[PDB]
Amino acid sequence: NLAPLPPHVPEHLVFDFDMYNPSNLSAGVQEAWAVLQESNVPDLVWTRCNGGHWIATRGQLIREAYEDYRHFSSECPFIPREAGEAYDFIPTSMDPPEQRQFRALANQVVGMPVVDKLENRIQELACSLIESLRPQGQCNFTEDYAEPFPIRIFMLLAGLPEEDIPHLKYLTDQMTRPDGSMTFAEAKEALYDYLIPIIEQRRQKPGTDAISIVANGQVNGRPITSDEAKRMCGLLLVGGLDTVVNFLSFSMEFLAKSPEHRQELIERPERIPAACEELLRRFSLVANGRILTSDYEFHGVQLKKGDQILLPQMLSGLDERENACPMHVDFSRQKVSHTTFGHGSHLCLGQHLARREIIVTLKEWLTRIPDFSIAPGAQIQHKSGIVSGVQALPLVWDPATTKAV
Ligand code: HEM
Ligand SMILES: CC1(C)[C@@H]2CC[C@@]1(C)C(=O)C2
Ligand SMILES: [K+]
Repeated sequence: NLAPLPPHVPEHLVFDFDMYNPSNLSAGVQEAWAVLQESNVPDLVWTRCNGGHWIATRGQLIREAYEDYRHFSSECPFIPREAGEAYDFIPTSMDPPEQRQFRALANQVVGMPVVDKLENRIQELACSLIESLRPQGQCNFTEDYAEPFPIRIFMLLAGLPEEDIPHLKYLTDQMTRPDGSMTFAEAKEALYDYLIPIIEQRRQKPGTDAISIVANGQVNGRPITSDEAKRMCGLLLVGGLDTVVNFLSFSMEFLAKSPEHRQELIERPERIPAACEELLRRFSLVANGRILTSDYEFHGVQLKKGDQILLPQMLSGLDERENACPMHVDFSRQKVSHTTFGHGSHLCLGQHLARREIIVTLKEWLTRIPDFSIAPGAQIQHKSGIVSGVQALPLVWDPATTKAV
């Protein structure tokens, strides 16, 4: 499980962290990654896991490297190397300058003006899902809400049938948290197999859905190619199916465990947007990276062309050098420093949709089910990867303490 140490890597920088199965996982996935920020651990380490790669452990370095696309390229942005090599989504597998023209098209389908066309439907689905669960006095939150709420909104946006969710969700998860049955390349190709006939159909007969808009789009005034459209749509599916889905479960687990924070938002609902931001910091969940374009000395460490570096978006906001008492959730925190939605030229385009889904969930859940807890005797298990998540989140409550709107 440990790749031979490259000749240029010194032993004193070796820390064999496994991003797909970190040793301290039972403590919580954020806690497990935060072992990289213990006082004896250097700012930049090499792990022999997952083929061997660097890890920047501190916000300062993570931010610097995300800004410097000349040295730290997105051409191979996933670990392990085979995944990064196969990864060809647009815009994420591109560096500036070529990357930038594709962002505007992606903005047309997932950006703020769209969140606006979707506002009422987002609100309606959250309320309907929560009301359906409310009288039961229990739910399996991952399957009962965290998945169907954002995924059904995405499938609506993309004009895709809801009965396709199990297949698409399985494939997406193999790209971020592989079970071992499929390589990244096999999962990606299966996703493209799905998207190919649909992109063709919607270039022939355009609708108003996101796939039609991307497939018939222009990038800096020239037509998108069918294959650029495919590479963008694949990314949109992964964002739709495996980001907010996981984040909602970290947030709801925290609220189930912290009646004081629930009460704060019930009594002071105007604090919900700020709470969303603080939860985005504390339960940050993404970690991808970059590949070195040249030999480069970075913070006193010799990096070689072709070396991969994991730059965990998750870690910046958990760094005590960015936020004091970083594991503490404080909704009144004055400067909430984080890179949860990335940093540099690839800043998340889905972040407005994500925040709306989070804020609607917090408001509409606490309106109906203010008082809830983790199920008796349950120990909540997390899972780690490119995007981390919660395996299961059984919640209970007394229906007498709930409110039908
Ligand atoms: C909590 C929710 C989310 C988080 C934490 C998140 C995180 C991120 C991060 C860290 C990146 C930068 C990756 C890099 O630099 O290589 C990114 C980019 C992106 N995200 Fe999000 N994302 C979320 C939700 C979404 C959603 C819901 C969508 C769409 C449905 C989406 C679409 C995109 C797109 C298209 C990019 C590519 C931007 C580019 O490469 O220029 N994201 N996201
Ligand atoms: C790293 C991401 C969260 C960002 C959007 C989905 C994701 C898995 C990507 O491939 C880019
Ligand atoms: K690649």
